Amino acid sequence: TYQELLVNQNPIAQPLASRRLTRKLYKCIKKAVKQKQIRRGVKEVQKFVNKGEKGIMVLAGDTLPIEVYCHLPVMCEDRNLPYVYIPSKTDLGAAAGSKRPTCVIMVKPHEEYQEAYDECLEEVQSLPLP
Amino acid sequence: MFLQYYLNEQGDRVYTLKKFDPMGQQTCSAHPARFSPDDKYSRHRITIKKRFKVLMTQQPRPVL
Amino acid sequence: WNYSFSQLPRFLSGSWSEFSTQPENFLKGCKWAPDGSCILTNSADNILRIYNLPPELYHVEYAEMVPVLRMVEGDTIYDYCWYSLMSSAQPDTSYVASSSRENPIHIWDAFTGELRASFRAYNHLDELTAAHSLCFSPDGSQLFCGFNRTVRVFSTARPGRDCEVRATFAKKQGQSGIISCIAFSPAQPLYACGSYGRSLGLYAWDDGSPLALLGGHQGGITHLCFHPDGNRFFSGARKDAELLCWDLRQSGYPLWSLGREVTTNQRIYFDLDPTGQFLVSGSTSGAVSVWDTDGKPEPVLSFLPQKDCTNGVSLHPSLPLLATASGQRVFPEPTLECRLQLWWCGGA
Amino acid sequence: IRTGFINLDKPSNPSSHEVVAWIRRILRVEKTGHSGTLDPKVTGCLIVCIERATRLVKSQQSAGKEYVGIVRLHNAIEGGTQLSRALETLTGALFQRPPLIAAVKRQLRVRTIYESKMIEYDPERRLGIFWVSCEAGTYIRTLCVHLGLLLGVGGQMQELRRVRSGVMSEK
Amino acid sequence: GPPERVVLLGEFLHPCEDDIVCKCTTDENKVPYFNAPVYLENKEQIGKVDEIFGQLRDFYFSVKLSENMKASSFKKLQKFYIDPYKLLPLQRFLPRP
Amino acid sequence: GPPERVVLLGEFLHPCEDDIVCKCTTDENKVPYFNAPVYLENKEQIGKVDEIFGQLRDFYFSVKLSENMKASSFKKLQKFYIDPYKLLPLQRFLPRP
Repeated sequence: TYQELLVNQNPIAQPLASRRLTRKLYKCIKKAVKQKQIRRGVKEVQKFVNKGEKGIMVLAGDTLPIEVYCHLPVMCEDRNLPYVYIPSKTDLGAAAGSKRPTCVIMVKPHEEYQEAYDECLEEVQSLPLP
Repeated sequence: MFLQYYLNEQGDRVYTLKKFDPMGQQTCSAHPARFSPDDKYSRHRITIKKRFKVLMTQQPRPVL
Repeated sequence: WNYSFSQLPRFLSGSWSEFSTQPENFLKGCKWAPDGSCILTNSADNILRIYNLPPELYHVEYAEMVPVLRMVEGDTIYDYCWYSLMSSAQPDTSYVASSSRENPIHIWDAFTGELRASFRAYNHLDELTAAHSLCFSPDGSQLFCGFNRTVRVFSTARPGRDCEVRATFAKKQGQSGIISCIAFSPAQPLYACGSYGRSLGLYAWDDGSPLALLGGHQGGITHLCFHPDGNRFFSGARKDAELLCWDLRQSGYPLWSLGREVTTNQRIYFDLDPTGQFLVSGSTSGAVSVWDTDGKPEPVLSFLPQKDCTNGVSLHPSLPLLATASGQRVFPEPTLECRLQLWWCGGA
Repeated sequence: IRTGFINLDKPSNPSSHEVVAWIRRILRVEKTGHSGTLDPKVTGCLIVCIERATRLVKSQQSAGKEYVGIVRLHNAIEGGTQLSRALETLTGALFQRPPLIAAVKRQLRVRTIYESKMIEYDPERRLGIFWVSCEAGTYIRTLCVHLGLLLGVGGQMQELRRVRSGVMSEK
Repeated sequence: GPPERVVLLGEFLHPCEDDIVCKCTTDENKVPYFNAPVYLENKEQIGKVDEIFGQLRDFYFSVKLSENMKASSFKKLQKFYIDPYKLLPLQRFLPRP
Repeated sequence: GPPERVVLLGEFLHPCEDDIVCKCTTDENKVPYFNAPVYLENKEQIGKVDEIFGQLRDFYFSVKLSENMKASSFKKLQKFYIDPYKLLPLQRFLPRP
């Protein structure tokens, strides 16, 4: 199933998360949404990256056109924030308990899922960079 | 909005309402990204469009 | 026969099979015709359905109910209603109003299910705007309908784009937001507009001049009901726990607050008796609550139609019949069927 | 730049005069023109002439346009073939009332539609994609209203995009 | 008031959203005025011309009906009539020589 | 502009102070509108109807001439023509039944 979504990826969607890492990130988002510790829009994520709030920024790799969110990767690299792509925008929205898609989510750290957050954070920073 | 499209084999836009083309790929929105004149992310867009070889200057030059 | 919630309502036939055609279908309320001949139901498939009153009631097991009409809309149905002065004795009165996304206010004939008329609301740019709510006047002459910051008043006799426009918000002052529900006082010459912007507004019928503006609710208001007294009325909202009781006398602040579980952005209906003594309401949990209005409304009963949201509740104007509509929006995960149901609430 | 033009893909929020205003801030030039207005919610091909290219605007404004739009029908029709026939009826030189402006009632006028095509139809939402090639100054919003009258069900233009402005296209 | 005479404007086709669409059949292909009163052959006003659309030599018109009229009343190929002074010649809309 | 057709209004009698007095000879004894354009049979505007006077069934009218016209130009019993829409029926001025 995963390999079918890999057709729909962007030119700029790297580093793409591994199939198991994608699953870890969704489970971390579900816990963060329950705790009220995420940001969802480009409108939102852009605002709190500017303020300097830390978090793992998860991006949808099938977002088109790329102009809507392609500024965000460099905004993270300016502030050394960890970011990663995942196969689809619909699943990223579905992870946050929504029927409508979204192209980006930023997961904030919190005590209730601190171990799961650190497990995701560790693997995100370890990814090979293009 | 409602209008989507996919490219045919000779590079022409084929308009459609459906979210998937006849080969199972996702269709793009027909409309361009919303623009702001107070956009200050020009550096950022050039930076990664250069990185992935998709900046307009790196494409095949048009025949005039 | 008379209403009695000293006992739990006895089950009577409902419909489940036809709603299960589409995946993740759910009902969006139910409404008895004002004569009590039939019941109208909205659903997530955008198909209004009319079910006749069961023959087996007057005639024990009951068969699964089948609708005498299916009248299809092409978009999300925001509101729908019976004609105010309907009687099944007159074909000219038996019809159903219906508003839908980016469409006119359609009038459907309740016997044949044909498109009978269309009222059309345009903005200043001459683009069609859809009504988020509908309400006929108590005379049945006019069709009031709510939009963003405005009510329009079409004359029922002349179907078309012609309408009296009534702004509720003028130079950042008045009732803001989409007007989600209209209701008329049985006794007084007024109507009440609820909005998705938190506030309630009262307005005089003849002029459309504001009588009052009321706060109270912590979410977007979804429904209104006037008591047959004329003085008292009730309101409910989305993602809001309280069903607020009001009074036209001693106005400005709600007299009482009645608790109910509402945890979705849904129009969870509630309805009074014809006599006005009991008040019934649905819930997102599923539990249908009942209060005796005759002081604060006293809790009478709580029962569970199904293990799912009870969005619609409708009380029959003559008989002791409770109708219940079920279902809600299911939310996905990365890689029970909904139903109408009838219930006998008569005494032993 | 002073002798040049841009084949712009207009965004969906601003008016066409706002867009060419933004272009003349960015490029830092005094004059621009724009090959025919697109309405605020319409996108697509907008030839923006810069400075000395503004001498050509009449030739660009008078050129033949092409559009891809969505008509929303207010009731069900038999199928996609019925919409396709109503489009064939509204080919050729048509009557169209120009919209009222500053309470100045402009008279009924004639505009040619060279070709029409029904691309797709969705019976669920009652939505139909159409492609139209037409003369300059044709009102496509008005075309969708007439297409609705001709079918008998009623209609409105849901959406619009201009895919050609004379010599330049989105290709 | 009621005009001295009325000339054939057009014939009834299908209704459309509580006004009536009609095929125009005027002599010399004349075009009606906008908001021109439409009459039946009894010289009773049924409505006013709202829209005019279609090809130059084969055009239609919608009629915004009167207060008392209903779109269900009219039969197929029923004729409608107009005051001949609020017609215009087709030559006006055709291009200048 | 120039009307599609023109109907016989009346015939020239004597001039009077640089406008022309004319005996009205309309079919059905119709009465012209005030300031209704008066034409010659070539559909060229000579002036406008200024006064209407005399008995109901044998009435006259004066014509306020155009910028370029002169009252000396017209001959005796020369006919003048009017756009038939700015005529009215005599019944309007006759008393109510």
